[PDB]
Amino acid sequence: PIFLNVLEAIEPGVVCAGHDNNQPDSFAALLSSLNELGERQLVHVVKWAKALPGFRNLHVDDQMAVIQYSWMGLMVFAMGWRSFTNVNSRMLYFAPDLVFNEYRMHKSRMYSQCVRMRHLSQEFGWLQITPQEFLCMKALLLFSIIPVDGLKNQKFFDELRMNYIKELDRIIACKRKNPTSCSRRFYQLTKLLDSVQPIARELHQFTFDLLIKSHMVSVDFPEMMAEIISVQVPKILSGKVKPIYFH
Ligand SMILES: C[C@](O)(COc1c(F)c(F)c(F)c(F)c1F)C(=O)Nc1ccc([N+](=O)[O-])c(C(F)(F)F)c1
Repeated sequence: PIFLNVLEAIEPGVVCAGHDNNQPDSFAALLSSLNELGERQLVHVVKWAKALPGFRNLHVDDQMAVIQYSWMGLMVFAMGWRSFTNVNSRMLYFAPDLVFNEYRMHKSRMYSQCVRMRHLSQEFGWLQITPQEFLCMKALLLFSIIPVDGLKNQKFFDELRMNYIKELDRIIACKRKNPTSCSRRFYQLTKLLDSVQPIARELHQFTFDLLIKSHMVSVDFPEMMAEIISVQVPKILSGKVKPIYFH
């Protein structure tokens, strides 16, 4: 189980937001903590991605672009799984010190997106998603959103993606003889994977609008994040960069 050994080994540890939970909730404070957390997380996502089997096959410029475009979806997926395993989807577990209840969901002005993410979180339970299916699916999300014009080396990307889809096949094929059971499983998962994109899209839009009026809402945006939102996210919202759906 070489492939799974590796994913397990590189899976990031706990990342805290540094939020002050002794202070009443406020839009500004919550979003400032979400931005800070996002920035702390990106550092880990980058290190994780670069340690993924075959990732260095990609062109240097494609590596970062791919990481920045898929960043949101990866987090959404992981956060959903964390919510599932930690609080049984009761609340959104962004971090041990940044857990959202309905009040915070409403206060953050990200209610609709939070509700979709909670539903995703419940999906891991309804579908009895295994810890290993989760790891492979999350890896697959890194190769699920590219520019319409293609990357420097599209072919190496396509190869990479194809090989990851196959590993997911393998984790499903294991302990499964009847093809009809595997085909049904593959359907549910690819179907689950597709659902992540629309959620990331909504967060992107929310994040973009917020950055534009940040100076009006007293919301602090970290250096790196701001750059990605202003340079990368617009490409996604304008359609130049799009996700790869299964269905
Ligand atoms: C509002 C923002 O701070 C924006 O930061 C991000 C951003 F600007 C991006 F372009 C991203 F791709 C991204 F993943 C961000 F978090 C945010 O969505 N933060 C955030 C922090 C943690 C998590 N998390 O732990 O999964 C999430 C998420 F993914 F929505 F749930 C968002």
